[PDB]
Amino acid sequence: LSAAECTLNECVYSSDFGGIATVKYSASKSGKCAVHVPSGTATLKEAAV
Amino acid sequence: KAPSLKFTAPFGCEIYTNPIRAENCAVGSIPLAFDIPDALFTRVSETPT
Repeated sequence: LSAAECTLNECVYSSDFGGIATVKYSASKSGKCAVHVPSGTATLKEAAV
Repeated sequence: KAPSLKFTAPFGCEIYTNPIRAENCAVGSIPLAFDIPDALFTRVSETPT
């Protein structure tokens, strides 16, 4: 990627996956790869987008 | 016969007959209690923003 920006649409600290973050990116190649959070701050739903 | 309560009533009431009742007396205020179930609360991202 290059020049990617993350905004939080929904944010509710519920027990399920209750938060929506829409990452506005600009990619050189169009292909799937993996997202991850290193901390224990958030737990992502899917492994790749 | 001093005139009826239809013409002399304070706050602009409207006295009627077959049940003895007054109408539309603009006085006081009605409080309200809403016990709303949790199903009606739609999430944020299902509405425009």
